[PDB]
Amino acid sequence: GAMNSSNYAELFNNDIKLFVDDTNVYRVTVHKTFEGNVATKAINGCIFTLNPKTGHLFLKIIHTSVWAGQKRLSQLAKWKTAEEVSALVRSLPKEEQPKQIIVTRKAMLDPLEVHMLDFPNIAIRPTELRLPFSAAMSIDKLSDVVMKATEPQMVLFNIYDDWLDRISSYTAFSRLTLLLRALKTNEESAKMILLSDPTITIKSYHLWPSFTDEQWITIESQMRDLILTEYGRKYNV
Amino acid sequence: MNTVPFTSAPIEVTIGIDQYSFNVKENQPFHGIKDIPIGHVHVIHFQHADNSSMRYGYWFDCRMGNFYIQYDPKDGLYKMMEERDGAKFENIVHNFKERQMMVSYPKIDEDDTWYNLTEFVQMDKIRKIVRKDENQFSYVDSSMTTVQENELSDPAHSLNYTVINFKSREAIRPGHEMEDFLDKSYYLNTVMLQGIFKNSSNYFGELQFAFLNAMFFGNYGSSLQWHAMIELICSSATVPKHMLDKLDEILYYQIKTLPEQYSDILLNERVWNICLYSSFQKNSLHNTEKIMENKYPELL
Ligand SMILES: CC(=O)N1CCc2ccccc2[C@@H]1CC(=O)O
Repeated sequence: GAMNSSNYAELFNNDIKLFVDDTNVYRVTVHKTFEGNVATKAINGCIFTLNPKTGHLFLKIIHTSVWAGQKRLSQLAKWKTAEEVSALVRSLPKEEQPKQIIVTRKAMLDPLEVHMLDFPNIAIRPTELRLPFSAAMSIDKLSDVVMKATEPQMVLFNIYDDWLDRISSYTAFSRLTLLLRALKTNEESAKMILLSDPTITIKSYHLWPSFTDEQWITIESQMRDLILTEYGRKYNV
Repeated sequence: MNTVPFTSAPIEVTIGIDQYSFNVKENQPFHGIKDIPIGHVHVIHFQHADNSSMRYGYWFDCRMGNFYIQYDPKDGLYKMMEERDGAKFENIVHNFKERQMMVSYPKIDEDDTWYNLTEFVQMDKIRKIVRKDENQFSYVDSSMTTVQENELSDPAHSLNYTVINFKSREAIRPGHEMEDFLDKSYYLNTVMLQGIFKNSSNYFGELQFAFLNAMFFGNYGSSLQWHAMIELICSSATVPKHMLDKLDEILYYQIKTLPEQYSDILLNERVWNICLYSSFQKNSLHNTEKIMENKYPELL
């Protein structure tokens, strides 16, 4: 069935599960041609596949060569996503394979089910959570590795850095979604909040700054304020 | 012309014979149906007046034997039986007529409808979908589930239609996932036509049998199978041309025969909008499209 806020804590139990977000797979810039027309140019994209309990992110970079000579690219992108996720699962040992894959967009259900026919015990499900994983490319180090790629490439990250040493998976996922929601809502101001103090650094091997416990509380408040401020601006409240 | 005598009619019932129907009152003097255009196939079906739950009936071919109906007061239904003593049967059917207590199969000479609906239906294939080898006729009712449905609980009482599942390994070649899901031609031509049904005649026969079980008994699994077999053809970009042109005729007569007030339950909006307006074969069903629009425009 579909995932929602009733069975929300289930996300952090011991059944391995993976979120799959396909919104950054096919990416284009829209520009004007010489005859005056408008043309698209693809840029590298990525599949965002995230185990929410451990933070592990399987970032499959989708290089623009995938699209060459192909038609109906927004349709193809869903099937290419499904092909790559299936391949990822197949590459894994059985005890590391996911029992469930949750797709953030319902259009991914049939492509993924078809590609996963060899795994009839892996449940493929939509979600009613509005998750902000489309803003993954607002994370500088993710955007940089995607744009620099010259061929298809899989990159592994822990999107929680070392947070699980100090907080629970539930709490880490809430912090992640708050940060990404803020980045999606006002990217430049969210980045200001995070990079405001040059004395707090991002480790070479991390994605986010090395905040103390109390600094994270402050940062989270500031991100909640940014989101609420933007809501009021948008709806005149 | 063959005859299906009835021993009696102890309970009030609506009796269908092929596309026709009539009513019999409780304990009315009624001794069956005469003047039946022998064909290759017939169906006789029942819906009891005092309980319209369970419609049920029997598919039969008059050329396979002499059949009659007798009410069973223990199981509470009209049962088909075969009379193996031919001299006895001839004695009855020449007399019951001679008493005039039978209804005449009312065939208009212009009406070709029953054969247009059952052209490809054959008893030998019916008896493989409905497994009961001790009888030459086959019982179907409103409640019987299909083998496919069972896979998602008595195998003796199942409808063994060919399983069609668009999201199955049988339907999708590894390495051709998108191709075969978006164009079901492989599954139609290699798997179903060449592999399982062997020819289009057997395919159309099961499609026609499923339609008729859905319409005459309100059998839900038969309706699913009918729609699945239509959608498989329509969703294939490559279909022999003889098959497409014949499909249009088959579906036209099915739509023409459907009760007008049964549309909310016998026609799947998604399948029909897809087949008539979106699918590879949208422009290949001209006559079916025309009857559907002018008879059921609300579904589309
Ligand atoms: C499915 C999933 O998230 N895996 C399994 C495969 C894998 C491979 C390399 C690094 C991390 C992982 C993680 C670790 C884990 O969650 O148990």
